Amino acid sequence: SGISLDNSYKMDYPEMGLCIIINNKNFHKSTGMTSRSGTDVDAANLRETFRNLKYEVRNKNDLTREEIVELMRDVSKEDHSKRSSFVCVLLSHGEEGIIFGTNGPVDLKKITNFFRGDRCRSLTGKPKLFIIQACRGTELDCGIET
Amino acid sequence: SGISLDNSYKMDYPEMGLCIIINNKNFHKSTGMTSRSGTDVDAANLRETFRNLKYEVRNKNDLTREEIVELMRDVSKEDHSKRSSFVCVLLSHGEEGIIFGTNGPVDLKKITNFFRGDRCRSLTGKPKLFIIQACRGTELDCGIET
Amino acid sequence: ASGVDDDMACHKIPVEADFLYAYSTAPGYYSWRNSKDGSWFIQSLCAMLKQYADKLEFMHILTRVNRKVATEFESFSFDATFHAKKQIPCIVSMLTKELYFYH
Amino acid sequence: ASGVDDDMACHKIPVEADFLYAYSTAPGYYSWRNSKDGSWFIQSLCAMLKQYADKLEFMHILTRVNRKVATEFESFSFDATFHAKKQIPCIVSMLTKELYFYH
Repeated sequence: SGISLDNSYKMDYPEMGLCIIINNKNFHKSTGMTSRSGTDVDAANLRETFRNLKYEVRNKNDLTREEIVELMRDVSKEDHSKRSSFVCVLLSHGEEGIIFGTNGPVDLKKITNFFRGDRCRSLTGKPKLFIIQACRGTELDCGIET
Repeated sequence: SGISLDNSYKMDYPEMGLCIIINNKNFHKSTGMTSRSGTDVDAANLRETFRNLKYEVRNKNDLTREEIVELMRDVSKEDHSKRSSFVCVLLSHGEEGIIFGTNGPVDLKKITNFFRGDRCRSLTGKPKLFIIQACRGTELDCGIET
Repeated sequence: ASGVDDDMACHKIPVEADFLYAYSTAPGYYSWRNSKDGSWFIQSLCAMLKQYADKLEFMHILTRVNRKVATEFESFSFDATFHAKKQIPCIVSMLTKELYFYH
Repeated sequence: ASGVDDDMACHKIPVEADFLYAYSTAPGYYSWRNSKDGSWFIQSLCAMLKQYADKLEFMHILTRVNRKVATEFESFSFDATFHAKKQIPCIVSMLTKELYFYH
């Protein structure tokens, strides 16, 4: 055939892929963390947005740190051969490199490692997107007038 | 006039801007850091590459942590009104969030803060690019066969 | 030219390649959420995807999200410490190709 | 619609906005340099800029750099610990518009 450049990911597989949304609104009193009002609005907005992009959206609410890891591990062990990509959205409290389960923190690294090129072969060479709504520290931006 | 979208930075100012290259090859014995063979090749490649993009390239070799901060502070205090952007390339040993001067570390944050939107008004709204060749930790990527 | 670190017989890619992290805020900063309308970042991300997913490459879509959050939002708080603050999303790409949701 | 955190009378942008960090490697990883030819990242960055600066938007140029480093380079070391390793550059964008070096 003619010249082939391969400058863009192949996104015409049978399925666009999964869009896993972890929506943590209520946290265990034991942690002292406050509820995240308005997060359900985000969760619903995301479900509709990615639905229209043809993703298989799966939502989960108020997951413990153990459940977050179990969910990610299970999903990573699925056969993504017919899927073009993978999307995971995390909605919760957080700190740099950490996302909070309802009973404690989870290293983002632990979550993403399940999808490494060598650990999830059916996603090797395919885009793995992680969208994160959470704090990354305690600095505030005073902004500047323009 | 017709519809205006403003989707791309205005890059037609009289000058493209400065391209500051900090090339640290030799470090003080006191630090125990090894020389960075081949870095001069990078420095020269960068000078030619950005010259052809019409940037005002300024190179500095083997700067101490104090000299790095002084250079950045001085440059940030220049009048960049007629410049479209700002580029800084850091070539040295490093760790996460740190770049090494010839006699010790410098927080990348300290360097970039000089160019904050509120601290360098002549660059407010203009792209500030920091290109960093340095380690960000001690992990190694084993890769995966494709 | 020839060297010790290029043109391997067995092709491999980094195990960390092909990941994209779309952070709501800059490293070290708080991230803002409106108790009624949702987070500034997700609100903006969905809006830009709905409007440009069938027109722009993903990085360009995320750049529009960066601009929307940066210009349109500013915090409101009875606590002066957290009042009138800004936010800039942070795109972290280790992708190796352009990404279009359409084909 | 109306809210407490949008459409401010006085327009402001984040002080951290409009910054772009082009990292040679992923967070937490070593970065590789050929003692003779220079670092894999800078070698690749210059090559892609020379070839595409007058044709592609900056993020797309950096994406090509990501692909070049990820596919073409693999370390060589007499120390098995550091031998046959890979690297993936990391684009960190807090830019609010597309960037073209030409006009």
